[PDB]
Amino acid sequence: MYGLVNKAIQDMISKHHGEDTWEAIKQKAGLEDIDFFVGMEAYSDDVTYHLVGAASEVLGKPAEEWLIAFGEYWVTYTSEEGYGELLASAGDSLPEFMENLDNLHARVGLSFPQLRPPAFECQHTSSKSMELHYQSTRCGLAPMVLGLLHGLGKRFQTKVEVTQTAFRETGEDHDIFSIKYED
Ligand code: HEM
Repeated sequence: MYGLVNKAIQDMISKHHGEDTWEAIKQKAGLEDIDFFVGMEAYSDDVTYHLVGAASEVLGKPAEEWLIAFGEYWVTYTSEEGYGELLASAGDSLPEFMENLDNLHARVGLSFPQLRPPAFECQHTSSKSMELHYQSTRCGLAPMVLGLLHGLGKRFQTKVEVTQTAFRETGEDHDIFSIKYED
């Protein structure tokens, strides 16, 4: 993934647990030689998955739990590190934002030429619920999606209830979530 993602990971760990913890995680992930991540540079996805795994071990959290926190963090990170207006432009409610997400990544993809963005499709079941289809070229990121949804809930001051109903890993087509939301 682009370096931006790996910077966000470093920033979250550093902010929440301090530099020493970050250094131990970076070492454990096999990344000691990397002085810094370059935000607009493409990295092997392996870099990210190794950080997740190292973080899980060092912190003693399940990786899924950690990815949820990271997904929630991304919503704040992007808004603060150069993508605040882009985020704002994607809307002011959760369902509108999710409808706009493919278009938001299309916009990101203008600047990040090698982007492999997720694809999100909403099927609205009422004015307060939807089925969310999450399609990706990557494995294992559903828990990050769960966190992202909670970050968006906070962003829009909306209570979000999210349950995963289909699993990419289990050999189903793609991840699906049922979501209820209320002001
Ligand atoms: C301005 C805000 C955002 C920016 C600039 C941004 C940018 C990016 C970038 C650079 C990647 C890495 C993909 C790659 O390197 O090929 C990515 C991946 C991803 N993004 Fe966005 N993103 C933003 C907001 C969001 C939000 C709000 C969501 C909420 C669902 C989201 C969902 C995801 C997911 C789930 C991935 C994992 C990649 C995958 O599933 O294959 N992003 N994004």
